[PDB]
Amino acid sequence: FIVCLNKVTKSFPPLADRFMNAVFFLLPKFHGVLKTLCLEVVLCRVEGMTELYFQLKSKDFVQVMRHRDDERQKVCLDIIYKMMPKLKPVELRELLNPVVEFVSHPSTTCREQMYNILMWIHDNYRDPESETDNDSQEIFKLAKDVLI
Repeated sequence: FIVCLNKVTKSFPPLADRFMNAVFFLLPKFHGVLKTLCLEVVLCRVEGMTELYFQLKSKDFVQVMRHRDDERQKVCLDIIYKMMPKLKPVELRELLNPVVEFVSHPSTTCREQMYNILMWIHDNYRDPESETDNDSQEIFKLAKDVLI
């Protein structure tokens, strides 16, 4: 029933409260499967989401993500990592790490998003040697390993 709820839902509202609550807990259980409701309804959720759910994202998403040996199934997770604004502390850094980590393996379809998101937020954090901090700079260097 919930798969119907999002399969309809994708087109129009993403109304945070009404389904977001439901799929929040419901879609993990069937995510225990990786087909159908995970595969599909998990995606329709996270994309419809946007800025809400960033919290359960910052930990639950790293619980899954690697879970997606299917990168195509994981495109929702490349698009999901539009949390470039949020999760500013160590979480953003660590979450950046398996992104780079899964592309040293797959096809190339996920590379488009991997790259571009790294390009916008790294290019946006990119100052000419001006720096910021000692913990986010290690990020920035890693990102150099990436783009390079």
